[PDB]
Amino acid sequence: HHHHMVDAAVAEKLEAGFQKLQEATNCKSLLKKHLTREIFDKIKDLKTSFGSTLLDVIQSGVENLDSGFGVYAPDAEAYSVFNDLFEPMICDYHTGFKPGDAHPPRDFGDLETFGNLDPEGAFIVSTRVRCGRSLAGYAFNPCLTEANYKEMEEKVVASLSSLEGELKGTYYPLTGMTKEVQTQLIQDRFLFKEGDRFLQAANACRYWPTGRGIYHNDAKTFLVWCNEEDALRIISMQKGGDLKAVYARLVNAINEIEKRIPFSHHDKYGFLTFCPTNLGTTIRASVHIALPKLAADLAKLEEAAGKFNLQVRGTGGVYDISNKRRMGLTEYQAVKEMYDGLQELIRMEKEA
Repeated sequence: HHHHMVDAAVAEKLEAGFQKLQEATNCKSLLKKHLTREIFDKIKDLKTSFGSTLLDVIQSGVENLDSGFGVYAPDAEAYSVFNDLFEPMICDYHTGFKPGDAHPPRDFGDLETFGNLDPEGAFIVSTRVRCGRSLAGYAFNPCLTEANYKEMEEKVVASLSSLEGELKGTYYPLTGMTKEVQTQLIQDRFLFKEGDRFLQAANACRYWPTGRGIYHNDAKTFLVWCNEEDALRIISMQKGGDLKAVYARLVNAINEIEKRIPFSHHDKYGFLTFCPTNLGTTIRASVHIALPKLAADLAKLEEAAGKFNLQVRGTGGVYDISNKRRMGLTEYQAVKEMYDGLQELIRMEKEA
């Protein structure tokens, strides 16, 4: 498709959408905040080579004015063609990344440099690390054909089915999924279904449930979703606080998948994802930790965690601790911010 010219129908819906955002005087989305009339007028007639327009970017945040973010990338090239809108939204949302920065090449780092965080189990309830990936050579959800979903699933399942040892497990397609399996996966908190209204409006649920499925290892410490928001959502999780083991399992899985399937990647934004909140390392690390002594002063807790760019959220003195930074640092740096921040928080708890 050409870089220029959208048809009259698309132009008309785009104008109607801008007006709807403006008429919404109280709308809080980053879309409303960053799509100025000047940016809109500059990029409204552009297209990617896949034929995606600005409407394929903003429609979800127009249909759902209460979105927090409110745009998605219909294909990898949208991040460039429509960078005038994506850039300010990305650099607003993410911590420590600014226009002109280039996200570093992937580096999981030296796993041996991770210690043991809470061997006794006195503090940390559970530990999770989540990543996402898109498959190189395909558009993203709004542009995928029925044939695309089938081919991506075949490739993903070929990789997952060959996982050995710690990672060995079972793939469950959504296509034909039995009520028995739905019930079992719900109990494990492993099931996804057809997307909510934000994904529906983004045209991310086309040809449902073709190409969609759920994989987990037998120990239920490794989970993969195929074709939900991204081609791959990859999670390592376990009870207790052994961040080294959780991260090592994740690294082993992603490396093994990459040997067969390259991932969509951008020179400045890192790994490309359907929602721009998942860019860079894509890392969403989360530890539930009991800090009842530090709970007497939430501000010193928030402040101490913030020295390592960690976010504190009460869930009772139990907190969800997570990495603020996903872009502009390596995977090793992000997971080490969690390790070092949690180390300081535990020392503070013991000292109080």
